[PDB]
Amino acid sequence: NIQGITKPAIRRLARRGGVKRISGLIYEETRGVLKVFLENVIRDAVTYTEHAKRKTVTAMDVVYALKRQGRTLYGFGG
Amino acid sequence: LRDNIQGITKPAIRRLARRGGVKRISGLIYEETRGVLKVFLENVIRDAVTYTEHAKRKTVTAMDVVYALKRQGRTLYGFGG
Amino acid sequence: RKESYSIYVYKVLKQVHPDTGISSKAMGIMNSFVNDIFERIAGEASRLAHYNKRSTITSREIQTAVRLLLPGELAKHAVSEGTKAVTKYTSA
Amino acid sequence: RKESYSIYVYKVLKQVHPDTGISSKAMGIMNSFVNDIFERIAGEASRLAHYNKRSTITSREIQTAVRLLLPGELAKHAVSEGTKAVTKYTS
Amino acid sequence: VSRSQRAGLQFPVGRIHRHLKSRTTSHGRVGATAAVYSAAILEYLTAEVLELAGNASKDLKVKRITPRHLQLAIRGDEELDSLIKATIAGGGVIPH
Amino acid sequence: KAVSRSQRAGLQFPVGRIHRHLKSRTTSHGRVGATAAVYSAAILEYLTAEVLELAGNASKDLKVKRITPRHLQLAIRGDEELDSLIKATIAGGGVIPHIHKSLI
Amino acid sequence: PHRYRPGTVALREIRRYQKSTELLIRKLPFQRLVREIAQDFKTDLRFQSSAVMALQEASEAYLVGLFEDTNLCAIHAKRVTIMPKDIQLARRIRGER
Amino acid sequence: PHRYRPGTVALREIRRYQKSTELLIRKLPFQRLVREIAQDFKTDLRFQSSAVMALQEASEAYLVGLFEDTNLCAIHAKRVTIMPKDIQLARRIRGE
DNA sequence: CAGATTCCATTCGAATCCATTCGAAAATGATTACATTCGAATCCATTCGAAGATTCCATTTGAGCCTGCTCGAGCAGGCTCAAATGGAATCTTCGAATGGATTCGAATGTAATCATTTTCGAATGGAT
DNA sequence: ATCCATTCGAAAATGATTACATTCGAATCCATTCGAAGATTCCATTTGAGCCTGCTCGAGCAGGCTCAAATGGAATCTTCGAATGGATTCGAATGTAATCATTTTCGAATGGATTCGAATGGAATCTGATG
Repeated sequence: NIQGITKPAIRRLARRGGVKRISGLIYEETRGVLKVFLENVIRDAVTYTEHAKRKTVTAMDVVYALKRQGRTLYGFGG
Repeated sequence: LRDNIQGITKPAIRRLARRGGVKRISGLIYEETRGVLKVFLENVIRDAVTYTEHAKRKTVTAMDVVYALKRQGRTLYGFGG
Repeated sequence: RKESYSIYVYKVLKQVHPDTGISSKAMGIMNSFVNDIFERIAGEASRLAHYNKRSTITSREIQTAVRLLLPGELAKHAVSEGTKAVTKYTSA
Repeated sequence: RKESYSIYVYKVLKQVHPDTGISSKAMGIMNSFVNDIFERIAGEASRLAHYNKRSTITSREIQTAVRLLLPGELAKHAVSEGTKAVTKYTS
Repeated sequence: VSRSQRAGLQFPVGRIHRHLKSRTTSHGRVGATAAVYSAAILEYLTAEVLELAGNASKDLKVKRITPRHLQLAIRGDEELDSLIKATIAGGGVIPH
Repeated sequence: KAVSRSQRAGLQFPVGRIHRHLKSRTTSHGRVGATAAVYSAAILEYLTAEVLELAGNASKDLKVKRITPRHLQLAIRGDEELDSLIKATIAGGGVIPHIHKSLI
Repeated sequence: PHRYRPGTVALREIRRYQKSTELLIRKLPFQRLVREIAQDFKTDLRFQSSAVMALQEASEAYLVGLFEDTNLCAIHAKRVTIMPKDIQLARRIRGER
Repeated sequence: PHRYRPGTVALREIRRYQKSTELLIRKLPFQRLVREIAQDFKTDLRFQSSAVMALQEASEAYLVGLFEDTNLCAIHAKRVTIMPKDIQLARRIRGE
């Protein structure tokens, strides 16, 4: 399912970042980095969900997990 | 007191670089090091003096420095806590 | 029921820019910003009170928390505004 | 008079290594370490209690707060030790 | 004769007093002029941010305010950039 | 007679003092259970024992009888989890020797 | 036939994707990836739409910042092409490695 | 006359200063610098000795870490000499 | 072959561990309320299935712009030595500043009774 | 054309005023640590100057490899619609944490006796550099 983050999507993100030329081995590295970040955040989101004896992951769990990580986000209830 | 930043000599910077693991050093590194040291010291001393002034005192203690360092994100173990 | 800072943000906006509106998403962002700053100031004031072996929180704690948290040239104006408000409150 | 964690640190050390001593500066470092970890756990537990609109603090809050801020196998082993201690205490 | 009107503000003083009283450890008291100071600080910061965003909107020839304007205003000021390091959902990036 | 709570739990760190310390950090109206202290004491004792064991091994390597901050730094920075947890500065530790291969 | 030199369309794409504010990863693949990752921690989970939206926004911001730092590292070594070593150096200096 | 090729004594000092634990700056010049810097915030201050020593320890640790990052940046560009560009890039990536 | 670094011997001096007096605080026992847990009753809001026009994506080809390797010149940092300098270190005195006690006097919380004030319903004409 | 930002009406929290009761933190005095200012030496550390070598920079070639364009065609998006699953609220009945009053066990500060690492004094290898 990590192969559904295609090559044009990475090209678009790199273009918005300011990159002019891209190598050919960048895509696997980017996929690994994204997977690590996502796992780190979802672990804490699920911990927050489990403490409250719920079965649904809400937006507030994600907001709290991000604020814990040091990546505060504005516009989603906090 | 004037031009006291020149007491951070060139041998001292060379020793800090050696402990950092540096084999060769350019000739213009020393002024950059002095500038960065001055900026760091200014920030920390400003916060420490604020902490001292709040308590209606005239002596700067070790705990004000420890609290300021924890504020900047540079916790230090050994002088209190 | 659910309390928020929408009415006061709208009042301030009508005070500064009398001809401009604001959408919903910008309002949500402003609410988040206000909550964040308030929590920061309150935490710092509690720590300051703890360090000095006090129990009451006064305007000195708030002034020192503002001085510690806000960058320069933003602390001067905030301190002046707070001092003016407190003096006007006491005199009246 | 002031409080410190020196007695218990020395007891644990004599439990682990029965023929190795400690100096006086290492004692200060251990004191600072213990105080830091305690303050972290207490703050996280207070926030967790606040989120769910409850006033009391229980071992559930402490267990969840340990599951955060503790990495890897440290969290598993710490949770095991705490659960064993509580189970022994209540009985 | 409300406290906010006596101090000359728009943000609430009673509500902020109630909020401050609930974050003061155990057996902790809160003065009556801490609320006034806090309200003044919050109102000042809000007015500054709104003024910058409205100036940007007037530059862009629109009437309302969108998260794009807030991101443009915050990223263009050194002090506001230093104070606010969060993510504005819907702003993008500043061209460079 | 009287039996201490740490003896019932089977620990060395104090349960009563930690309970008294926890009760002082609860915001406004806040109660603290009696089994939060047991959990906290167990956690602190476990972490202390782990760090002390690693430091004692590091000291034993160098044929020295006592523990100094140098051994604390060597023990902490050689473990991945302890390095990740503790990011503070140890006054008297120095740096771990390491020279790049390109410089040699 | 008309052709373009390599390097101008790249600048056009840079301007186009820096002037906008939309999202750049498609939604269904990201949703599937998020669910698959989260199934390792607990089985039979449910999500809200806002949770997935927050995760997507955070991920995109993180990747864009990382690519800016990578470009700085590539320029340092007298190149215009970014390689994996630049990503590794940026992540090592930042504190993630 | 006996001479050493350029680069051997450098490795000897690297090992010597990485094996030890003491401080590397003189104490009197640093204390004078601290007092002069603090002169600008409040006149007629007093300092404990522990305050000065804490400041010295923090400063030394900061500089050593910065030099490690600078060496990484210098190795990236296929060099063994460190220059101001490496310091600037290292401080820029760390968000300083 | 001349320099530098790792081993063992010996006496010394700074440093840790054990012993004592006693205050600050922890454990026991009743008595109260306060907060958390255990059943129903709506009723939103997440998951699953279907249809399809279209727009993103994947594959192949051609070629020229970017990167990598070799070579020569020069230039800027390392190494050695003599002369001078400013830190360390060991007392002496003095004076500026905390920190603890005992009264007071300013200021906050608690309890009732109003008299506001903000949040929840639709309703439209207006920037995008 | 279409989505949405500002108004209008009511009702249930919830601030605002008056009157104590009492924590709590200003105002003066007194001790003592503690930091600042002087004075006098060795001796180790810093500062220039000369010499020479190795590392950095720039140029001419060659091979590698990323980008731009055209053709299928596939799979994300939008709309519709049941089935039902799980958060959320409202009551009684419990579980347990707080608050006094005693009694005594425990940990903090001050003294005193080994003892174990911190400077010398060497000897034995290890290694580097020119031949």
